[PDB]
Amino acid sequence: KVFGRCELAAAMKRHGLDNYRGYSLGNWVCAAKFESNFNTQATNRNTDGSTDYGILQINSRWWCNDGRTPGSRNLCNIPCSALLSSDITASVNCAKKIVSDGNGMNAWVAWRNRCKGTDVQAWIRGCRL
Ligand SMILES: [Cl-]
Ligand SMILES: [Cl-]
Ligand code: NA
Ligand code: NA
Repeated sequence: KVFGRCELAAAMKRHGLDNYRGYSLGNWVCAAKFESNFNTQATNRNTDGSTDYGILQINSRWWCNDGRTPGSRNLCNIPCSALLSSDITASVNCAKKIVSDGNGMNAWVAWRNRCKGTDVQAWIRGCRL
């Protein structure tokens, strides 16, 4: 599923991400835009052989099991394919674990480089929330 901007904002709000660990909703929408272009089916392979999955591009070296990343942890205890569903619950629950691990949203390179320090409220402007 490719989400609309306000549709995703609403879904993320219902799943408890607005101000989760102090990150306002616009941060999460901005991160999803530049990680996946709002596409739950997005996958990208990394140089080290791991792969990133879903709307928030969660990596198989640490967070999910894809059967082909040797020596990986499955810290979210989920198959990586569950992160590609039109239902974002599994991606959101895992992202909550990631953002709580010490480095905040800096775990997402695209957030650090394209969202951090910008007017992220613009990503939810105009939405009925
Ligand atoms: Cl915001
Ligand atoms: Cl980047
Ligand atoms: Na929308
Ligand atoms: Na893994």
